[PDB]
Amino acid sequence: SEKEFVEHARKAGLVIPHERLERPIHLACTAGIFDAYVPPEGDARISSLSK
Amino acid sequence: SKVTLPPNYRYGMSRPGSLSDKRKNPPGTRRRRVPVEPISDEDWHLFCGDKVEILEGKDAGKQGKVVQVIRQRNWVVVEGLNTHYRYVGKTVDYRGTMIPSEAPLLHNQVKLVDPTDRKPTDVEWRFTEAGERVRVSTRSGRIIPKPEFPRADGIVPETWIDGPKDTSVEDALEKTYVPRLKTLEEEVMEAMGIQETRRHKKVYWY
Amino acid sequence: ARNVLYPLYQLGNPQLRVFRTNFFIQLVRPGTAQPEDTVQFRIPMEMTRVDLRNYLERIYNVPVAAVRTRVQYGSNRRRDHRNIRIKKPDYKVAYVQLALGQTFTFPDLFPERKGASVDVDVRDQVLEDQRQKHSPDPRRGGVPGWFGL
Amino acid sequence: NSDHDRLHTLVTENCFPDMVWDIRYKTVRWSFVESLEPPQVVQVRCSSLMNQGNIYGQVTVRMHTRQTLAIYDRFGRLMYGQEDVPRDVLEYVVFEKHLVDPYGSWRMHGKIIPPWAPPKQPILKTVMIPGPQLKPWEEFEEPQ
Amino acid sequence: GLEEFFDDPKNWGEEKVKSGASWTCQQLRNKSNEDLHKLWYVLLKERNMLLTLEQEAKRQRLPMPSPERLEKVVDSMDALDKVVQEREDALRLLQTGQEKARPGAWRRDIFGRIIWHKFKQWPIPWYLNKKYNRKRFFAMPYVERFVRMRIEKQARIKARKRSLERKKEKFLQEKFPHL
Amino acid sequence: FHVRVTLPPRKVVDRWNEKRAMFGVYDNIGILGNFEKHPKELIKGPIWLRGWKGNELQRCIRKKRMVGNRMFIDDLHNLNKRISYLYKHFNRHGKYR
Amino acid sequence: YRARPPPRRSQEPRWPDPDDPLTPRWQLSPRY
Amino acid sequence: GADRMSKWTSKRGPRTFCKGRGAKGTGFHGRDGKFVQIKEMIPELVVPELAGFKLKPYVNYRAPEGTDTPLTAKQLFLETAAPAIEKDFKAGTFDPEHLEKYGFEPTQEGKLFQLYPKNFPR
RNA sequence: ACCAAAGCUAGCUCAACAUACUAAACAAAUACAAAAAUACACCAAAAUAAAAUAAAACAUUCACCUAACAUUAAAGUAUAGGAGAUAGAAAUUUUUAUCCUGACGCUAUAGAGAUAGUACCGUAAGGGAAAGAUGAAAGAAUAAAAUAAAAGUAAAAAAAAGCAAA
Ligand SMILES: [Mg+2]
Ligand SMILES: [Mg+2]
Ligand SMILES: [Mg+2]
Ligand SMILES: [Mg+2]
Ligand SMILES: [Mg+2]
Ligand SMILES: [Mg+2]
Ligand SMILES: [Mg+2]
Ligand SMILES: [Mg+2]
Ligand SMILES: [Mg+2]
Ligand SMILES: [Mg+2]
Ligand SMILES: [Mg+2]
Ligand SMILES: [Mg+2]
Ligand SMILES: [Mg+2]
Ligand SMILES: [Mg+2]
Ligand SMILES: [Mg+2]
Repeated sequence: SEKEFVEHARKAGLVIPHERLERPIHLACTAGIFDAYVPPEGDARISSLSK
Repeated sequence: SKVTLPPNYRYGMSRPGSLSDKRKNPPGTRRRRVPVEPISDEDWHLFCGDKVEILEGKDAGKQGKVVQVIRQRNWVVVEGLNTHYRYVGKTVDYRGTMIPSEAPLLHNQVKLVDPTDRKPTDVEWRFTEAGERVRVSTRSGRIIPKPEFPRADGIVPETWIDGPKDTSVEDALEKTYVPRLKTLEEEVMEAMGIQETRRHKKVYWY
Repeated sequence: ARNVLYPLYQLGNPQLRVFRTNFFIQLVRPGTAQPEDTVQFRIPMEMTRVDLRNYLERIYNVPVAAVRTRVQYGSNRRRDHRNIRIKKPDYKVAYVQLALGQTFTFPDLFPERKGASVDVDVRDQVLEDQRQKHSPDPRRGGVPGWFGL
Repeated sequence: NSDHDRLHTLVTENCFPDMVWDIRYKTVRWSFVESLEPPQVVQVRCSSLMNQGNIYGQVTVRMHTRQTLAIYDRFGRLMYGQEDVPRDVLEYVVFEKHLVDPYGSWRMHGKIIPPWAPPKQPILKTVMIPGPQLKPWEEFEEPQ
Repeated sequence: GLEEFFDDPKNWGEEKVKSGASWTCQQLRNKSNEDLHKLWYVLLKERNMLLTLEQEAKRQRLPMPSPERLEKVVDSMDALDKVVQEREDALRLLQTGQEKARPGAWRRDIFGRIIWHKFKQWPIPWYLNKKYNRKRFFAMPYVERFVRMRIEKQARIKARKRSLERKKEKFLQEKFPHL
Repeated sequence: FHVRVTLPPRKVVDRWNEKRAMFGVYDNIGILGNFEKHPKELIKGPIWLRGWKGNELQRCIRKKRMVGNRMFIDDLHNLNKRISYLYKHFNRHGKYR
Repeated sequence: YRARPPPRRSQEPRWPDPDDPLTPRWQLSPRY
Repeated sequence: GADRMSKWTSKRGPRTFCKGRGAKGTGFHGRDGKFVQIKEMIPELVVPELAGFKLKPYVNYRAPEGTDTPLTAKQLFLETAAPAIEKDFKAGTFDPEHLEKYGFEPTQEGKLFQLYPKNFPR
């Protein structure tokens, strides 16, 4: 007569086990783009001109 | 601290005392035993930090540094080589930061590479004449070093600065001992000049 | 000292001395209001009033006026997945009172750095800005915004 | 083709979530027809991480293009744009490569859109944007 | 003298408070008796402080600053203990030659188990002692049966532990036949 | 009555493994061997069962006579009870009399 | 494979330990 | 059905049941019924002056550990009695009857802290 | 489409051998009301096993039934027995080493009661459970993968008349 349900799933961000990582996360890439080239405002009208 | 694991247990690369683990395998979990090829600790030729070649998987013929070994399941981790992709940051509106992550390898799919010609080789434990135990290559006939590696603390002994409650190397290694036949009690009581006269009456033991 | 044998006392015996004491002590913040005279410790189960008074005065040089103690019963009620009971261990609490009119107060051990809290609010504002950046354009209607055209 | 394995060799970790995510339950048909102006290299940048001694070469290639894009909805009914229009695009495409890495892949890192960029072609379906949801005691306020 | 229960106020709100390694036994075998006696109190005060900080961390729902210290300190004290004990147990082996600091005997109790009975100190000799006299170290004859059962039970357990291990070897040999 | 949905790993038995290849080798040891050892000697088994046979009652009765004093209490008791049962049953019960 | 060595009956005289309690009392007799 | 498993404690019984938690008795009941404390049974902490000395609860990390040699009765015999014994046998003054000059103690009952019945707690 | 369904492991069984046979762990506390350092005593002991049952009842009798002597025969013979049921010898005979240990034993309602003598039930002696299943990795949960097959239901109430079908 006594039995209960299980499995209530949760996501808990907690900094302590995140620090205790024994093999720190290896990244192939960096998320941002350092310096963003900001192009000429007339770049549509200089495209029809080759040289 | 020593956490005692249940007799039947699976090893998920997650540190057995951690929330990732308690969440993966809760108090009452008993799963099917994964058959593991028994290896005596003296037959184990793979440590952390040594360059190795991968014989299997989608990434093969490559070479990488071993980060972590899991001995209970016979596993190696070659950083950023054996790979599958996983999101880390999460909230309801935001799935953040897809990160490449490493799937572990059996020790059959990874061979140790000797430094000189950068080929994969069969390592065999040998005793030399100096009382030393080193790994010797079967194919190339050379000895392979052992991978000196940092430690879990992230504390390098060479660069260090003593805080208030740290004792200096000088005072720690200093030998004050005069190996004489009195106990701690007699020594200290004599040194503090505490003077006691009376003696204990007879006691019966049983 | 605890867990150790003590020599039987008969009449006209030497004074009993403990050279390296076994005990250990927690200074804890009170759960209820207390007069400034009063400090409150958690001690090992086996430590007597007299013991703790001597302990404080000798090791720490604290002028003890009076000491009272009680034993707190830890709950046996919580159950295991096996339905076995778990016992939060019982412990001894010691109220001490300082002699020379000395007032104590339990110090705040976790004052927050305002620069780390401002960096936390700025990282929360930056995170909310990223989650507002990634959020879909209402007017696109669910067409993926990667493609130039 | 929706082949993700090759897509993990080509594009970077920052790009992949973006170009794959939204589109996974839909059908994409994308074709390359012309490149009007041959691809130009605008700039190059390096990020020096003193921790890892790791350097990432980042190359921005500006390119002008002729592309045909058609996105179909999961029921197979057209959603975004025609398959017959060779539409002209201008994209500023950032590339990245890890250097210290011995396997040294050249990858597609990101896509930058200019502030003056031409408004993208309109959607097919009609879309509604709701006003602020009001509790009972909260009165509405209209800005001008 | 109440502040020795707390770290220097310079440390209070800080996440990481760094610290040295715990004492090895070896470094302690070099120190004299007096210096060990002192080091015991230096270690005591610090262990107390650390425990205080521990509980106070639980109270505030916050993680404890650099928890590891508490481990280290303990080991040190523990290590220190192991050393001093050595010098006693060596010493008495010289003087008396008994391996055990407490007088004791091998006895057989009511239940027929062979027990190590530690002795106790009494003001009166053993035959004049009511309470001690009413313990029984010896077994009655019926107990002999139970003794047998014990053995057999034990034997079984060992017997089928052995058989298990044997089995585990065979399985593996057909799973990994690299021989 | 639900039947298993996945094909089991096909078990390959090689019949040329050592034990199967050498089977029944010394069985003729008496005849070809100028009789010295009877084939009984080849039989590896429980001490009371080597080169002998019988119905369950006889079997039990024999086990008790040979190893009955090396037995564990529980097992000896069980054996006695089994014997008594089998005795009563064989002797006093059945169709055929 | 090659078969085990054939089981043979040793024709040497066989004397059991008179001092070993695990030895049967029929093999200790004069008759034996 | 009461409670079998939970341990027996003074909190559980009647008024008449008082069972200590294992602290040690400091005295006896006197004449008036009032309790008398014996100053000798109350442990006296022996605490050294820590102020003028240099040692700390932790050790520098680059400071070396050492080869681990557990002290044995033998090594202790060699560091103490062996130099003196060799010195007085080489001089022919060695007396197998009285070894007491070297630090050997024939019997334990004279001295304050005895080793075998173990008179002291710590 | 729900409820569900499928794994093969945990371990077990029976023998062999074997040294020899009360495991492990003991700092303190444990025979005050076990786990409570400390005061003049007492302490200890044995007597045939019985009956259910068989004899178609039951009265003498009724193998085995917590006492080492095995094996092949003598032999179910001599004997003993309300001379009924049944019980039942001996003299005298036979027995060649050690290695080749495992399995036409079980696979989660099986095999141990056993994930455990735990939960729970009894004042107590005592009784005594049930329960596991993803993958190389879940440090791959906008998660990926092969049954969708029991009864029970839903998708879909019923329409004169009758062992419900033929
Ligand atoms: Mg009180
Ligand atoms: Mg009960
Ligand atoms: Mg009470
Ligand atoms: Mg009450
Ligand atoms: Mg008083
Ligand atoms: Mg009858
Ligand atoms: Mg009948
Ligand atoms: Mg009748
Ligand atoms: Mg009878
Ligand atoms: Mg007659
Ligand atoms: Mg009759
Ligand atoms: Mg079962
Ligand atoms: Mg069962
Ligand atoms: Mg159905
Ligand atoms: Mg009809």
